[PDB]
Amino acid sequence: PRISRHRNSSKTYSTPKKPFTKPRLDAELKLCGEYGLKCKREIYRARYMLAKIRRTARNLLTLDENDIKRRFEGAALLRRLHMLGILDEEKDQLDYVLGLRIEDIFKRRLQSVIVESKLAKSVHHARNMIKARHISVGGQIVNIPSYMVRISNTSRVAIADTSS
Amino acid sequence: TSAGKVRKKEKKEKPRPPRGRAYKRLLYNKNFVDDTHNGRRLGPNNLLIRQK
Amino acid sequence: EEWHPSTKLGRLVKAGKIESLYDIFKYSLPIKETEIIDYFFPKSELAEEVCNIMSVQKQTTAGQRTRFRAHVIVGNRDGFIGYGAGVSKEVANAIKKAAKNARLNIVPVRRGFWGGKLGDPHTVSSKLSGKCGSVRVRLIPAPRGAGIVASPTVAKVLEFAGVSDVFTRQSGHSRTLMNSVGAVYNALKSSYSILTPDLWKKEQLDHVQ
Amino acid sequence: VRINVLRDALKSICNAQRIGKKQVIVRPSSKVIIEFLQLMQKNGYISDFAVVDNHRSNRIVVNLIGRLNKAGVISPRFDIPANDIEKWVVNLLPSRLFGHIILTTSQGIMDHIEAQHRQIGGKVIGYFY
Amino acid sequence: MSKTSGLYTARKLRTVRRVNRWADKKYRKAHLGTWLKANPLEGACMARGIVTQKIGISAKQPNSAVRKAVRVQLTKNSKKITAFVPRDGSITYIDNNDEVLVAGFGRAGRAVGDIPGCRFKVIKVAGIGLLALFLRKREKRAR
RNA sequence: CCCGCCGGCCGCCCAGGGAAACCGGGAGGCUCCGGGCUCUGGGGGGAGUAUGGCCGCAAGGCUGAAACUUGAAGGCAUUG
RNA sequence: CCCACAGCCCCCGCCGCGGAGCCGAGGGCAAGCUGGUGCCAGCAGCCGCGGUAAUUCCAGCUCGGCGAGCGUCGCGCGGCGCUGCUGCAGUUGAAACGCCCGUAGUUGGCCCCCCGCCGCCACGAGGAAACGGGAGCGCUCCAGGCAGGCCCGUUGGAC
Ligand SMILES: [Mg+2]
Ligand SMILES: [Mg+2]
Ligand SMILES: [Mg+2]
Ligand SMILES: [Mg+2]
Ligand SMILES: [Mg+2]
Repeated sequence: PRISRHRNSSKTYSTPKKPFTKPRLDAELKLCGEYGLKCKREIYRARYMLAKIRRTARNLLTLDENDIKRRFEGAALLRRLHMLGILDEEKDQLDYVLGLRIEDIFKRRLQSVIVESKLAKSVHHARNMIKARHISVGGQIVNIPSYMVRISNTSRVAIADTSS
Repeated sequence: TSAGKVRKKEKKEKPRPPRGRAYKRLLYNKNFVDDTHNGRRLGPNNLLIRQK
Repeated sequence: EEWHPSTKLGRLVKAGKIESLYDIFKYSLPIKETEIIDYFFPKSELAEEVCNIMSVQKQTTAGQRTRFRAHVIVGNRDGFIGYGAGVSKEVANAIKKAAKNARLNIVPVRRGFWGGKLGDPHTVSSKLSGKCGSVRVRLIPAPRGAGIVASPTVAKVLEFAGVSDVFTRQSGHSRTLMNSVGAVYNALKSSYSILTPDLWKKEQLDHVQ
Repeated sequence: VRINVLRDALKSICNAQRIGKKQVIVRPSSKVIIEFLQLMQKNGYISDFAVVDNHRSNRIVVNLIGRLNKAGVISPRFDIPANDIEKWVVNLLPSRLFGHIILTTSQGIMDHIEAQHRQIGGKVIGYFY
Repeated sequence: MSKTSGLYTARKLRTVRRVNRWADKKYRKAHLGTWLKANPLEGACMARGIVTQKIGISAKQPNSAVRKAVRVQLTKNSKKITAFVPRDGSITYIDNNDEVLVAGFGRAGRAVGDIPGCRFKVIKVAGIGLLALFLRKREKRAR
């Protein structure tokens, strides 16, 4: 057969079981306005990733502290979270993870990091600027609004040298 | 006895709204900033009367 | 005009002799005056919500006599919850009666941890069950961040009680709202009457209150 | 006919404690009953007890002090794997913090905490909290 | 207790469930085979047939109306069914001896609404969706 | 005569249980839901019918469907 | 630049087509104003609407949901503790054989300190990957792939 048959693929998001729920609609619209999200698939993606992290943390927490698997997996998970900036550096216990929330994921988006740096007037302005390729990360132009910046690259985000 | 006995006004020309993320901006402003007494509803007679 | 106490407990409340509601609850003293609680909540921290409004008819010689029945819950989102009902010929007066009854009866709610102890309790102390009519409810502690897994009606009660993480199960004819709310109320009420090994400590009775 | 002596003993104990009694008498004695009661005593639920010899069907006397809220048996002895204990704990116990689940192992009768400590499994006998 | 609970009793429990799960109407209707042999569509989403008579059916007692339907004969079975064209004034688009595509109603094989003994819907005629003809998206000038 | 024990037949009833009527020598000790064994049921009709099999002098008994149809049928209690 | 030849992606120069539909607005279930018709025409998964205001039909205005996708039909899982091992019911709602004996079958009080055997628990060997889980790596992100950096565990692909 064609080698293209062995290529993998998967979905990335989940839809709520009860759609018409007033508080949920209000909160989702509030978040969309605050962070200027395009559609409601982004929130579903964030919820999916958060659920994955929470499930991993639960499974690890069920075990004993001195379980080799627990140590290995918790160390990897904490390192990833710290490198990504989602979890604060000073927290190094698996319990703290279960308290995380999607807003922490959102705060690490490129729009957010360039807005808190005073490099853009607004999230909408940030998106428009990102599309036109006036921005760079570590000397490389990034035009994806949902691109997530690691902590080590936070000070390396600047305006594109070649942009007008 | 004739089917279709039950089956004329022209369409009013108005500027198209801003589609995409912009639609989310005005909806946010419609019911979180811009004013919508007697509590509030969505397009009851009284609210529509004032704008007319 | 001014709140004139009609009970010894009411007069004591009028004076500043007793300072906390937990003191009254510790001696299982019935409450008969709506002012005895609002004095301890001067800023109207207590919320309010009308769960259901239903109409009941009585057959008579000439037509039917209609009436309204209302259900109301109140809480400050800090280990306090109450439930009441009221019936009257008019909707507004029935709502007032239900609010008064809900305010009158109130119970503290015990909260605990799922595994790791981190400051403020976030879920129920342990498993709790309630029963009213055909309806049964189970409340199971949940981890932090799990939200409230429950139907819209029960979730409002759990919010007003000041809970954040909990798994629920319902059995019976749950479409009867009053019996569901009563079952959850009874389950919450039972919380401070369940003995645990932490409370095995033997303390001598005191001559206060 | 009589089959599960432990079930009858536990039902009698709970019945007596319900109406705030002080002593109970359970008719047939057995090694498993004795170990169950010893564990209960070490955890602080039932204080002291005595075994009365009569050559046949030895009787037992136990002294109560409240505290106990529920006790039971699982009749068919299921074989819990060492890593399958959390599900049973969640299903059976009110909370993951103070209940006890009894298992019989090649190392003897112990609690689920002790079996988790030694990372071994076995068969289930009962529970109390 | 009422149910057997011994450690060596798996066979009896399996047999009990095997026998007793045939008492559910849904399970029987699905796993028995009579419905499949009796359903004119043989477990298909929709079928293609020829209309042969255009008729009107009265409604039930609490309602009062004459619903417009046609008689169809399925190509792959040669049996007869009654299919109902709901949209207003859409009977005039259907002509006698015309090729049609007929699907089901919401419920699997029960009657829907006040229409007595009707279980099928017309969706396409002469290759054009009826919903599209009703909205004037297309025209049937080929017929 | 009265004070007990075993066994049996009954009445009222605190807890508890239940949709309730009521049970309480359990219909209790159960969503805080695991003593052992056996049988039966899964919306209402069609229908204990048709077709086969076994038994029986017969009358009939045991076993026992489907197509099709239908949105309620039922229980305990309240006011008229 | 790439490519067997050509596209495509990507990079460099000169001009520079900015386009949203599908469903719905009585309840379940988030979302209301005139004109027609008059139990007719039609809507309606269920409850129901329509016999002169039709908040439900047909139109206009307005509004809501998802969104480059939306809706309809059939099947499977879930919903369903309505197949119940966990975990249903059996006085009156559907349902304890008229009663006894009884074989297969299922279930069987207490007691021995250590030996043998069966089940049981734990560990281990042996035996394909792909899939799934999972360690590390900025295909610009991502769905993915096993890459890759210079001053690399013997660079890595562990389990
Ligand atoms: Mg049970
Ligand atoms: Mg039936
Ligand atoms: Mg049932
Ligand atoms: Mg009857
Ligand atoms: Mg019956």
